[PDB]
Amino acid sequence: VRHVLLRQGVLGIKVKIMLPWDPSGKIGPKKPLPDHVSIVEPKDEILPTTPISEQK
Amino acid sequence: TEQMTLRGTLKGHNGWVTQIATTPQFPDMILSASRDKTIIMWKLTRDETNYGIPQRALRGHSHFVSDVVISSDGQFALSGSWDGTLRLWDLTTGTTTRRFVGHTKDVLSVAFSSDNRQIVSGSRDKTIKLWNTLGVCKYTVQDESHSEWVSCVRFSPNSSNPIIVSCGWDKLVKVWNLANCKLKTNHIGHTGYLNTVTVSPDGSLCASGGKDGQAMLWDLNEGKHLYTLDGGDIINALCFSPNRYWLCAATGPSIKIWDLEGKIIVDELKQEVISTSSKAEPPQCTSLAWSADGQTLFAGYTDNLVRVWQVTI
Repeated sequence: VRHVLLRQGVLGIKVKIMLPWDPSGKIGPKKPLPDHVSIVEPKDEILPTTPISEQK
Repeated sequence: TEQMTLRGTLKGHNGWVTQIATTPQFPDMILSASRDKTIIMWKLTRDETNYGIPQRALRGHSHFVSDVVISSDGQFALSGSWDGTLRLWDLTTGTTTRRFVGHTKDVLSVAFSSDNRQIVSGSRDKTIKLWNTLGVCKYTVQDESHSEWVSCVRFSPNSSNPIIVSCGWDKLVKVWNLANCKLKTNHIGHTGYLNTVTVSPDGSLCASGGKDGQAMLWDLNEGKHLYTLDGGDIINALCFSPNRYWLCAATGPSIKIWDLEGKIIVDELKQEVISTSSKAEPPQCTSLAWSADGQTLFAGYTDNLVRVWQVTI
């Protein structure tokens, strides 16, 4: 919030910015928004299966 | 004809019954771990008006007790709970002698050596851990281990060269040389996670089950896969026999007991059949244990009850 005086009275400036969640970085914050549940999806599971016991 | 009969029922718990363990030394004392954080040691009064009374409640644990096992002499018990800690009790007073700290997630299984010299524990960290009997970390299987929850770990009973075996949530049964703690062989199959694992008293077979509903028999000597039994609904705990060639399986509401000779079901232990007026009608079955006499089996359910089943002729 900043005042700026001109030839006729003062004006008031107000700036608000939202920081874009820098993870592990410092351009925004860490610790994302509370209502931000996020799900990961894996793979490499195969349905073709035959009971083979391979040794090592 | 060999048949099973409901002898009696034991009461005294407050949540699910998760494990039951008997020792061949004292044929009149039972251990029952439950979800009420306590471990009940029973006064097995063999009468028929009741069948047993809790003798002493081993207390002190901050969450569910997932596994318990009795020592070979009957003076100690080992326990593993859902706060990551293991506890070594004294069956005479209580007074946990040693807590085995070191884990980041819940402790699922626990097992005791043949001479009660090493300890093994599997957890949700995908870590198998070996311990000295004094409460220190001997060895950790960090990688080449399961990629998911290590649901159960067991020792082989053999004095001939030693195996430990572990099943996990990565649908794999992995087997280890106990001296070296490296892999011996893999075992693939079992579409779905794995709930249990067990070794026959002759130390030659591993009967593994899980979500799939099929119990698979693996050979500890040949390194192969013998055969499969479709257990029907789902497998919670598989236990071999002390003086027979059977295999007791805990299905959802029932217990399926196979004669392995011709691989045929002997019985279907179903409890009472009230018309449950909605939804899942029956209280499911969690654990089961064969008595060293080979005469009666104990079964722990999800409705706070422990039921007895006697072999009758």
